[PDB]
This record gives sequence, structure tokens and C-alpha cells, in this order.
Amino acid sequence: PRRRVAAKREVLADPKYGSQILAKFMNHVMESGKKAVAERIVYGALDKVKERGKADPLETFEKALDAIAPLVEVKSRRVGGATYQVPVEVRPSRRNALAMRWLVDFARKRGEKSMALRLAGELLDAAEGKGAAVKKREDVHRMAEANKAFSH
Amino acid sequence: AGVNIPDNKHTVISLTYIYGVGRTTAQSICAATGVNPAAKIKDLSDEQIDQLRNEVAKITTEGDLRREINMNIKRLMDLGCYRGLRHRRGLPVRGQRTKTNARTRKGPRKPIRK
Amino acid sequence: QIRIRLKAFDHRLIDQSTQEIVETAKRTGAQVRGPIPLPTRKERFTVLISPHVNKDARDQYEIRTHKRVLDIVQPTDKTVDALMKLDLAAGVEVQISLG
Amino acid sequence: AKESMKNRELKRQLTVAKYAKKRAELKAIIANPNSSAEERWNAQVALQKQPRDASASRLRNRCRLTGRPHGFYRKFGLSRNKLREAAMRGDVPGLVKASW
Amino acid sequence: PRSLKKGPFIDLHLLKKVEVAVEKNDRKPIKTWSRRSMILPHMVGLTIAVHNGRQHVPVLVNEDMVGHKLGEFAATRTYRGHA
Amino acid sequence: TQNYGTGRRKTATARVFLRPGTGKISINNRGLDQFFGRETARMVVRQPLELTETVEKFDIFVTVVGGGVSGQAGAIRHGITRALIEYDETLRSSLRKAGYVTRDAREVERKKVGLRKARKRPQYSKR
RNA sequence: GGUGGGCACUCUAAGGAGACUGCCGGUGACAAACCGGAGGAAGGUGGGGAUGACGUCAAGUCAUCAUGGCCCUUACGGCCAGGGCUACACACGUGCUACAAUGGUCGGUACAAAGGGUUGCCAAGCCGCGAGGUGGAGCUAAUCCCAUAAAACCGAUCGUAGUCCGGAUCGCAGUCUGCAACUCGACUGCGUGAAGUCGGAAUCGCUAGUAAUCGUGAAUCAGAAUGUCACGGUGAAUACGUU
Ligand SMILES: [Mg+2]
Ligand SMILES: [Mg+2]
Ligand SMILES: [Mg+2]
Ligand SMILES: [Mg+2]
Ligand SMILES: [Mg+2]
Ligand SMILES: [Mg+2]
Ligand SMILES: [Mg+2]
Ligand SMILES: [Mg+2]
Ligand SMILES: [Mg+2]
Ligand SMILES: [Mg+2]
Ligand SMILES: [Mg+2]
Ligand SMILES: [Mg+2]
Ligand SMILES: [Mg+2]
Ligand SMILES: [Mg+2]
Ligand SMILES: [Mg+2]
Repeated sequence: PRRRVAAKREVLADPKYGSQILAKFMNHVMESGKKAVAERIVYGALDKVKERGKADPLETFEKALDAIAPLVEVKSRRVGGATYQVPVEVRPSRRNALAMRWLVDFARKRGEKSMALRLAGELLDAAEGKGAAVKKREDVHRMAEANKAFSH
Repeated sequence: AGVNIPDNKHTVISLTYIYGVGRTTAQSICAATGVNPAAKIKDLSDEQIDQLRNEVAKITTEGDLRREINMNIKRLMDLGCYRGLRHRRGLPVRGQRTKTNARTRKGPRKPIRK
Repeated sequence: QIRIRLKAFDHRLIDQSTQEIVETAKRTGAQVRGPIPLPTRKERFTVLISPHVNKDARDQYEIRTHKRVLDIVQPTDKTVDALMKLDLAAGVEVQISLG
Repeated sequence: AKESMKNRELKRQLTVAKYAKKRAELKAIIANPNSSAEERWNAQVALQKQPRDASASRLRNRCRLTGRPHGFYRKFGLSRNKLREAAMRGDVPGLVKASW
Repeated sequence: PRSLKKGPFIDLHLLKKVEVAVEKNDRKPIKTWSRRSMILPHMVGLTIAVHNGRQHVPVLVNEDMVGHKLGEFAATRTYRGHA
Repeated sequence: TQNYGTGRRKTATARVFLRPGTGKISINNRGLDQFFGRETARMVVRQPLELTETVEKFDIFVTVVGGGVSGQAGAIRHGITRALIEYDETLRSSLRKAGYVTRDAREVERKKVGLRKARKRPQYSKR
């Protein structure tokens, strides 16, 4: 806004993992106020993650999150005849939000049985750089570095 | 087996494919002759498909149902009542809107001229 | 033993009536179980203000009814009836029970 | 709000109040659990013999000041745009503008 | 449909006319306005001219149109077609 | 003995009593698990107990009424914090930094005339 | 809480206290003010509502009412019965229900606010799969009735199919109100089961208890709400900035 008066809220209460980031992830997967359904979905996905193998499910979670947050972002700007696209570094807070939004949106459209299974598959595949989200990140990165001329 | 009935499905839902039995009718059928509704038809010995036949032959099925429905519709059509006239022209007969919104009895929009 | 129910459309005069009944009862030597404010009834209306088509232009009104309860213990003098012209004066509906 | 409209609604109210009880027992006879079919038929024909414009369902209450069929409030007797006039002057006891 | 507490609904004057019209058999139509009246089983084979809003249409009553009402055989709107 | 707190949250209220005990917990005369079934309501109702690390020492008797399950849990937390404050009134800071003593004033915004919801509007076609 | 009883508590409803840049640091023309901090339930007009300046659009209303002038007075006045305002090759505006697996069915269970009822609400018992019918208790109501909140949680099943999705349409049989449900009512049972696989150019709402979603009540009212006006439950994402 113009006034620059927005103040950020503090509601962050991970119940049984005590991990600050998973509460925000569950807020992202929540639809229409149904906290419990999203709660169950995320916990089921993490159970699948912990039973596929020996990796700590939470640790796999932040490893995927690190391997999916973009470093630079492209911003459009019309210069009087053409709309160019400058690169700019992404703020530390925006990285995780973009990562979660992309991860959830791409897990939405996979096509397995239940949403928890979709999320688990996305976390397993993106934990090494093979998911749709990771290639979207690569597309954004190459698009940003192909416009390095403006940058500043 | 059935009369071209679907298989690999629960008995009640499978029965509902008969054109004359719905959900509640199928429940009554399965309740009258002791059979588990949660049982697939492919797992039933014929010793009970036979009594399913006997029970289902009690009501109506396919050809005769259509026969009597068309009898009733033709009666309405030939009498000349308001219901019959409205039913001849393919227009809603319970008294719904026809200024707009009556495309379930007219299909596509059919624009003026071409 | 007698119980009094008091009803009014505003709080000032119902408070005045409760105060005067209570003080008369205290003077006449009787005992009073404290006044009880029953929950008020609020009925609301939403009325169009234009003579013709302006739907979003409405105006809202309300009527509140205030209710109080008194009751007395150990009565020997009955002049609360004797104030029939004064315990209720202008706009107070008074109901007497166990007369 | 023609004067004829008010006159004929007054006529309807008078004539509906005129009988106001024969209809009651006639309905009781028709809807009685055990009353025999013949009593049912006699009650039906007697009740249909009564004038048509004598039933409470034909009464459309109007503003007692202007006779406006619409915007009627039964708590008061007034229509939509006489109630506001009365309430602004403070005539109506208890009515105030509220926000909550 | 009307409840089964009172089987039919028939107007007094129309019922009286129908019951008169059986002493001498069907010869002339009965002119009426009561579209609300249901046809009785024992007035079959007689012709009734029911109001339409502009004139009276004649209807010859047969056994198959018993449970209906007179107004069901008099359309009050024309609609000869947009094209 | 004992201590009494009054908590309030989202049209819900809670009366809480703290006595010496062994963490029995009873809400409306039934167990905590039977009341809040598998959610973070247990976490929110217990938070001040472990933050003050007195979960095991207090016996709690609660009567809650009004609102929904989350609002009731917030009421229990508020009442527990107030009673804990009045018991050993030196740790007001400890709860204050956690924001438990503060009472949340958010309420359901009323419907407005001409609008669908408190803030939503019809679609506004301009032609 | 059923009783004796209690005036502790919640609650109800009258009167008060409280929040004032009040105190501290820094900037500032040692001004107005601004950025932070402590205390506090609340901090910077705390949240919301009512409140609409001079005038604008010869804006809307002569059909709510009132009214200048004009017009009809065997009709442009009044009474009645049927019909119409519900038409239907089409086009547009505002909504509702869905296209499903964060879901559909069956069973087990928990928690609201607000409001209406004596030309009224209408219980318990009994009779019907059901809408409902008989019955008459209680209440001129913080007392009795409307009146079971739903989503949420637990268990079982369905396993991606135009389907245990979706419910339109039509056939048969009923209930209720009403003098009277044909034109043209609302509901109930049985059967049928359409379009619909997330929607072109384009376009709208929303900044916190908000959007999203779930249910409840009232006015009008014999009967007739997916509309209107109110009430709670669960409960987000985002704002670097003014190119
Ligand atoms: Mg006049
Ligand atoms: Mg009416
Ligand atoms: Mg509110
Ligand atoms: Mg548009
Ligand atoms: Mg502070
Ligand atoms: Mg501060
Ligand atoms: Mg002001
Ligand atoms: Mg204004
Ligand atoms: Mg003009
Ligand atoms: Mg005009
Ligand atoms: Mg007429
Ligand atoms: Mg119209
Ligand atoms: Mg279904
Ligand atoms: Mg704003
Ligand atoms: Mg709401």
C-alpha cells in the first residue's frame, strides 16, 4: 500500500513436530478453513515419507524446500514500446513462500490416488531435483539469466 | 450373470442396473432374500442368484416398463389436455419458465435463421 | 408474599419506579428480595426510505423492552396497591402476583 | 389507493367478520376424524353456499392511512413510508434509530 | 392434487345441471365458466362448453378424461409460432 | 487454598479452578481426550502449564460454555493463565512475553446493508 | 441443580473506572509532530456502526401521500365471473447447484449466537417408509414451545469410472394450506436418470476474525425464498513498492 502500515501477524503452532515451517506449509495446503483435513493430509504424507526409507521425514522436507526455493526472480516493466523483464534477487522470506506455493500447486495436478500420496511423491522426487517444481525453478533461473543485460 | 448386469461390484449397486430398480428397491430385494449387500456378484453361488431372479421378477423390468410409460404418454398426447399439448411440442409440462432457461427440453440454442 | 413484574420502553423511569417501590417497602418495615434485571427484548426493523427504486438505501429502527422483577418477604402493610396511580405513572406495565 | 379499493376492503372485512363462526364448525365437520361421509358432504355444500367474498384469505391488509397494499408492517398498522414519517417526529413510542 | 379427505370437488350449479341433463339423454352442450370443476364418472358422453377467456369451447366427454378438470381442455394462450 | 480464573474467547467463557493435585484435568466433568479429540487443542490448553513447568502439580477443574471448540480452548487457556498469575503473582512477565495474558478482542464483524457479507459486494457489471 | 440451601462464580442490566501521546530514549525550528520502549485487557482517531457540507446531474418518484393547470362525467367512474401479469425461434444482468478422492454413502459422537409464540407456538403417547394425521400437556414466556445446528472428529466402504459423482427432466401414487392448487403452489414416496471432465475474447470481490466455506432466525405470509435483512462455527495467502 501507499501508507506502508501493514503489520505482520504471529500465529504459528506446530503441534507434534514442533517445527516452525510445517505450520505454514499446512496453512498453504489448507482450503476453505478446514485446518484438520490439511493437518491429516500433511501428516499422512510425512508418514509415507518416513516409511519409504530411513530418511527423517522432516529433514527430507526442508531438504526439498532448500532444493526448490528460487534464487532470482524476473520482474516485468514496460519501457515505452516493449515490456522488458529485469532480474532481481529474491528476498529471504519470499523464497520459502514461493517454494511452498509451487510445491503444492504441482502436487495438485499429478494424478495418484489421494492428495497425501501426491504430496509424498512430490517430496520424494524433488528431494534430488527431478520434479515438475524443480524444472519450473530451472526455467525461472534460465529466464532470469537470459536477461542479465538489464539487471543493474 | 444378470440381464447383461455389471460384475466385479457389490450386489446392490450391481442390481441397480436393471431399469426399474433403484437404490432403495435393490436394498429391499437384497433384504427379502438373504444375501449380503457388501458381496460381489462374482462371489455368489448360483443357489442365490436364482432367488435373486425370482425376487426381481416380481416388479417390472425394461420392456414392459417402457411399454406402460409410452402408453401413459400417448394417452396424454391423444387426449388433448394441456399436459398433452405441452408434451407434444417438447416444452416443460410441470409449469416451469419458458421465457428463458428451458434448454433441457430444447437441446442446443438454435439461433435465429442460421 | 407478593411478586411484582415491571415492564417499560426505557430505563430511566423503570429505574425510578423500582427505586420508589423499594424505598416504600423499606420504610414500611417489610423485607425485599433484590431487584432482578431480566434480559431486555430488542426487536429490529429495516425500512426502505425512497418512495421509489433505491434498494440499497435503507434505514434501521429498534424497539427495546426492559423488564425488572421485585418480590417481598414478611408483608403486613399493603399500600403498593394503594399507589395504583403512582407506582405506575405514565408508561410502566406492572403485573402483581400472589395478591 | 383508490377510495373504491378501501371501501371494498372494508366491505370484505365486515362480511368476513359477519359469519366468522359458521365457517369454524363447518371446517371442524369437514376435517373431523370420524364424522361419516354424508356429514362431510353436507358441510362442504353448506360452506360452499356461503358468499365467496367471505373468507379470511381474501383480506389483503393495507395501510390504515393510505391503503398501500405493499410494505405493510403488522407491529404497527402503517405502511413503509408512513412509519418513517411517524417515527421521525417521535410519535411512535419506543422507536429509535439503532446501530449495534 | 386435492387431498383424499374429500374425493371430488364440484360446483353446486354445475353439478345440478349435470344431474338434470340425464333425465333426457345428451342433446345439447352445457355452458359453464367453472374450469375448476373435476369431471365426475357419471357425466360421460355429454358435451360441455367451458369458458376460455374469450368464448366457450365445446368438449365431448369420454371415459378417458374423467379424473381431470374442465379447464384442462381449454387453452388460454394461442402462440401460433414465432416463425 | 485454590485459585480461580475466568477466561473468555470468541463468545465462549471458561471458569477454571486450580488446586494442589497431580494434573487430573476435567472439563465439563469429562476427560481432556474425550473433549478435544486429536488436534492442537490439547497443545493450546496445556501451553502455559509447561511454559511455567507446573503441568504435574496442579489439579484443574473447568466449566466451559459457548462458542466453538477452538474458542473454548482459547477460553481455557486464558482462564488458566489468569489463575496462574493470581497464584504466584511474580511471573506476569513470563506469560506477557508469550502473549497469553492478553485477551484477543477479535469478533465476528456484522453484516452490512447492501452487501452480501460483512465486506463482499455483488459483482458490479458496468454495462 | 433434582431438593434443602449458598451469594462464591458464569450470566443478565443500571451506575461507574479505564486510554489521555499519559511516562522514558532519540529526531525535530529544543514548536506542531515523528520513530521506538516500559506498564496495560486494550497505544497512538483500539475494531465496527449511525452521522452525508455548499452544490451537481431540469437525476428518480404526479403510482405511497400531497398538489398548480389540463382532461372524462350513460365512463377515462363503480360492481361481478373467467383469463392475463407465469407466453417463447432468441439476447443480456444477478444468483444457486455441480463437474468429485482436501470427496460420495452408512454407522458412532462434540461444541453456538441471535429471534419468534394467546385470531399463537403447538409438546409426551400413538398411527404411517415419508411429507404428515390424532392427541392435548406447558406457556401472555431467562420457566413451556419453535428446536435435532452443520461443517469438524472416529470407524467401514467406494478406487478414478460419465462412476455409490451430478442432479435436471419425465411417469406413477400421495400430504398440507386454501371456497378453489388445470392454466399457475410447496413438499413426500417409487422409478428414470440429462448437460456437466474446471469453462474463448473479456471481466468482478476481498487487507484479519477479512476472503473461503458450514449451518440458524426473522419480516412480508392461509400456503409459497436459490432473494432481502440479521446470527454464530472453522479459518487462510499476500502487500518489495508508487516504475
Ligand atoms: Mg385519493
Ligand atoms: Mg394474501
Ligand atoms: Mg456480532
Ligand atoms: Mg460484465
Ligand atoms: Mg507490551
Ligand atoms: Mg508500544
Ligand atoms: Mg463526526
Ligand atoms: Mg444518508
Ligand atoms: Mg428528466
Ligand atoms: Mg423519467
Ligand atoms: Mg378477477
Ligand atoms: Mg413479473
Ligand atoms: Mg448421489
Ligand atoms: Mg480498505
Ligand atoms: Mg458468518
